[PDB]
Amino acid sequence: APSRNGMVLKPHFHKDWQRRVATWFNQPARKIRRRKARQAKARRIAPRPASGPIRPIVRCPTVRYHTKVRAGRGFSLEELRVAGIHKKVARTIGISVDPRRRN
Amino acid sequence: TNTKGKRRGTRYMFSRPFRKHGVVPLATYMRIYKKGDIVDIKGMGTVQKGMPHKCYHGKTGRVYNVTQHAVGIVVNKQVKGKILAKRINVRIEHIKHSKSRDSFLKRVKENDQKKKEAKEKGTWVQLKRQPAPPREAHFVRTNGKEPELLEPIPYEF
Amino acid sequence: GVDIRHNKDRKVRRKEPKSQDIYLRLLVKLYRFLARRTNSTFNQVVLKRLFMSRTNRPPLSLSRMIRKMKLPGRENKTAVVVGTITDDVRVQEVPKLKVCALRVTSRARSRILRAGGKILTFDQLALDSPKGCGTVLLSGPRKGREVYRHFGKAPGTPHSHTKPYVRSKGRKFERARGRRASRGYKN
Amino acid sequence: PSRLRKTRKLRGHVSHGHGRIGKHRKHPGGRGNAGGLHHHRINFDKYHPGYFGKVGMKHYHLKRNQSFCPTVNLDKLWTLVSEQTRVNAAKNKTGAAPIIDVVRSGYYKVLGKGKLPKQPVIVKAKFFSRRAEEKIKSVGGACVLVA
RNA sequence: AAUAGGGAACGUGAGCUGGGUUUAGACCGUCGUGAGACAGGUUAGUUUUACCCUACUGAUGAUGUGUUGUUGCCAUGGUA
RNA sequence: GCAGAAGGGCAAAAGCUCGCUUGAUCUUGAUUUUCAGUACGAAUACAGACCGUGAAAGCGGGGCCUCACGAUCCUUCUGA
RNA sequence: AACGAGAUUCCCACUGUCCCUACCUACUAUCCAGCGAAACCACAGCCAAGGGAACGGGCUUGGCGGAAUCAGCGGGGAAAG
RNA sequence: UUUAAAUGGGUAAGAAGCCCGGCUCGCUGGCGUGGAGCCGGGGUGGAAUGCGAGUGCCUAGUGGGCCACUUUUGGUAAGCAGAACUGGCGCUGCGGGAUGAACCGAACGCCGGGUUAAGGCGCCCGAUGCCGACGCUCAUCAGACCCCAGAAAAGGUGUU
RNA sequence: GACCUGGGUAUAGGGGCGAAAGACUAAUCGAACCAUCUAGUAGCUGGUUCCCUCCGAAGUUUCCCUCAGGAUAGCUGGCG
RNA sequence: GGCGACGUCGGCUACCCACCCGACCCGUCUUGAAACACGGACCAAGGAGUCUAACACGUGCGCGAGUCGGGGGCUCGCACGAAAGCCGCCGUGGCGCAAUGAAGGUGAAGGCCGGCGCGCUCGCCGGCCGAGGUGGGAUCCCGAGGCCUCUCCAGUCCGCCGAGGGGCACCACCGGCCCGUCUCGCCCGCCGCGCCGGGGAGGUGGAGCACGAGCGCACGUGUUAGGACCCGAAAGAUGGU
Ligand SMILES: O=C(c1ccc(-n2nnc3cccnc32)cc1)N(c1ncccc1Cl)[C@@H]1CCCNC1
Ligand SMILES: [Mg+2]
Ligand SMILES: [Mg+2]
Ligand SMILES: [Mg+2]
Ligand SMILES: [Mg+2]
Ligand SMILES: [Mg+2]
Repeated sequence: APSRNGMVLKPHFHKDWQRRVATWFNQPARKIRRRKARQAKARRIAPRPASGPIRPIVRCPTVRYHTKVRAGRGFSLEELRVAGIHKKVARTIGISVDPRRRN
Repeated sequence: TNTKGKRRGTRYMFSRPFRKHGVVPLATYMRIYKKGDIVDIKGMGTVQKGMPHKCYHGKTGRVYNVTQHAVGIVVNKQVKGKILAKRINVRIEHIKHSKSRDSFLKRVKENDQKKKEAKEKGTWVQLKRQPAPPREAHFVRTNGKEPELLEPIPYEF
Repeated sequence: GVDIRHNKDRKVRRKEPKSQDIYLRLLVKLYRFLARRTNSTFNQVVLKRLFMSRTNRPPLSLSRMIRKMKLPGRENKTAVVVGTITDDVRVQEVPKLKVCALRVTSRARSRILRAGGKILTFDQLALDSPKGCGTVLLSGPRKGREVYRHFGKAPGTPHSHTKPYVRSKGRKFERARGRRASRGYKN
Repeated sequence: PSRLRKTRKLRGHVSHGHGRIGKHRKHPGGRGNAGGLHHHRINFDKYHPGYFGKVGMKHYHLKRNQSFCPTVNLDKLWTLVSEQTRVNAAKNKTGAAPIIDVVRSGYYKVLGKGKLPKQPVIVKAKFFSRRAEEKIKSVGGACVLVA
């Protein structure tokens, strides 16, 4: 059953897998569902911006990626203090606030 | 089954045949082998230290290495499905020169000086050797006497 | 009856190309008209390289070309290569060599034409030279693939150099007995 | 495509391409990699020497971010920049040398390889091999380390 | 008078009989720690179908001779 | 006679006595033997080290040679 | 001792167990009237010798062969289950 | 076991050679030594006969074999068990052996002509329906074509 | 008479029950039946559906708790 | 050149019959089948090498030191649209371009000239280049010489060209280089003189280098895992009547 020169194989099929299969025959039908969940949410609220609030500037935390810069989670909580805006008007101004963040 | 051993079918072929026992004659050591000298293998039985294998008692090879007491020889041992150029380290006693290349080396050397001898003589000498030709029409003589009649003898026990 | 052969009487080479490429079929019909009428060989070598498969027409790099044309005797000849010319970046300076090939890439044919070369295909070669006189015919490294380094004696016996198939080159993958004498044996 | 394959071609031949004698049954030699030690030994070896046993030290929870050093050797070093500069930084005036930093291209280490051309270079990388920097300090170039 | 030796799927079970062998019950002896074993022994133990073709034994017959009947001959085959 | 089973080998010897002695030591490869031309084992020539012997050339990395032995995992001990 | 649809041997009386079979009756079988299955089935069915997968029905060489059948019959079909 | 056959096995029958001339070397070392190495220069017809050869890839099927001369081992011996060389059936018809896996010929597209092979030529059955040639043999169980399907010791004034 | 018999009730699968035979437990018992896991595994038998054209073998080596099988080489084809 | 109708002339099909010769019944295991080896009464329809993943190799296509949008996003509220089109400061990411080592780690260029420090086998310097050499190697180039109605005057040519040159792919070899260990050895460097780094020359281990050839997609073949070509048990387990 092993024959001339080839690859040793470990396929993970000894476990019964014909019950836990997940066909994606609806992955178009979810994209046309979650554009309506945006288009009837982009006009639903306001001339407030879509694509969420203003997100911070964040540097990636590993030796692999610390040369590039990522959008993060929220202003740490002294940027609200240095720029001089109260911490619980900041999320209804439309700025995203991350409470537990260090600087 | 049949005891896959070294030195097995060699009651007769690793022994001095007769009246030739004792120490080896010392001309066997005063031989000069170079990288390329074609040699054959005939293993002696007094010098236990390098004798090749019973596959090689009588197979003619060619030197590729010379050492302080042995000679590396490459030979052709027939295996089942093919042959193999195999290389063997044989001691100096277990071989000897091969006289199978004398009657090429002399007949090229009387085809060099015999080529240029006919070159300044002006001919087409045909130095290439030919196989044994059929008997050209000879001519016999029955000088005086006449052929002796013979006939089969009668049966006796 | 006749003999006891095991048959090689059917030759096995290519005679018509297995690609349904209608443009290569307009270059077979050009050259096998010129192969049997040239009374020479350069067509009959080009005519069988248009038959060959995708593997046996390897991608000739640019820098193999401009090295084999710097020999004494190739100074203004027009290099012909059956196969694709891809540019290298390891060389810096490209002369104004003139080539003639199927499918030079987009970046290579910039770098040939900007330095003042000329590229061709095999239809403005015939008009220039039906004999194909004054050319060097090139081919890439057909044994350059990673397939050919799997091929050798067997990846187990002495002096292997055969790169045995593993699913990941790393530790505890084919490195325990068969590779070192402290565990098991060494090949 | 069921036309082109073999089970149309072999439809009518009784044993269907698996012998009258072995008569291919279900699993004659054990399922999968069965018997790599015993009866498929000659096939598990010669074709996979090294397959059986420990070889190294454990490193529990290795993180694939700290062995991260993508490597340029110098023959790919001029093609990180626009070629409009390496002709421009080769104008005979002075040592007008441009920076070429690999760490804004995705590389951390400059390995050695021969045949660098004759322009003066300064290279920002985190790691240099000692063959590589003497391939830069021989073209009148410098080697500025940074991280 | 003689109590000759033999063969025919060790002739012969849809001919029979079951006495022994050779299932399951049981007893004894010897062997085995034991379950049990024993060409050692004993007792108790379901024997299926022919209506198919052939062979055969009988029974009407059949062709050919114009229909039909009476009296006959005998090729052969059996054998005291 | 050569320790032992046979076969081969051996005479200022491979035997028998004598005198020293640790080469039965460290080390990397190549090759031979059964072979699929894998592995263990055994064996062969070498090479680098340290030595022994001999006055010396030399010989000596176990037994005169053909058999005397054993993977992964695990345990143990040693080595920079 | 008694007892036993227990096992074995002998004796008396008895008898178709037998020597050695014969006859008679009833219900079938048999035939007609009516109703009417299954078992099984490559093709089918005469024999001797030969060879053959060593014991055929079919091949070889011989012997030979008449329609369609009924009542039986248990040699064969290495019958059928 | 002194000797030692036949058959068999190895090698060789040229340019990949041969010769001359010169430089490296840590090897060897009385010695421009020895030996390898390299560079340049000189001359192609070197036994027969036949033929196009080389090299890489992937991999199905198979892993129950038997028979024949010849040489052999067990066995009293076998259509027996085990071998060696080569052929053959298996996978393969056809002609012949009456019939048959394997013998003797001979190998196959479909056909018309001609000829032979092994074999046969009383009639089944194509062909001696030849003025075939020479001798032997009579059985009250004649004999009658390799494998092959029935025989010996011994004996005869049966006959040459 | 340690007798036979109707209905009610109790005991349920490694469990019931047995004056003991591995009997009986819904024709099923040296472990009942019904459903699912499950289309359970099978080195083992049975089968495996169109035509032409080309090539066309193997029963041996080595190893295996191997001897009805597989691996490896051998032999084959296709591709170049 | 000849012969001839209202019933004749040719011609056969899945037609019947008669004759001669040939001919044992088919699937199957098997060294061996007609078997006294098994299955097969007949006929219709159903009825058995699939799909998914992974790999390997061959071929085909596109791009090519790179390739790939498979996942999201964009376009109006379109049937065929669950399609197609585009994104690129959507390339994150896969696989490849870089191997070796247990691991810390380290990580692939020599050549030619000249000048030199005892040119001392060690070594130092600038210059030109630049993938090393040997032997084969299709092809291409030079090619002495020849070849046309008369001999001397010249042109593009052609064909046969002896010899010679450059040499693709590849095959064998020699050298080099990178990494792991081992023997021998001397030198240098200073974010600071140390049980510090760096190097050398030999010999081996490596799935390496020596001007890269891969990715994507489709198809075939083969192997494995999945009920895995279809059919088949004695069992085993849970949960119940
Ligand atoms: O009835 C039968 C009977 C007889 C034969 C079969 N067979 N045999 N093979 C057969 C194939 C198909 C059909 N039936 C078949 C079946 C049953 N009995 C019987 N006889 C003897 C032994 C066994 C039994 Cl059961 C009884 C028992 C008591 C006496 N009265 C009769
Ligand atoms: Mg197949
Ligand atoms: Mg099979
Ligand atoms: Mg009468
Ligand atoms: Mg049959
Ligand atoms: Mg249960």
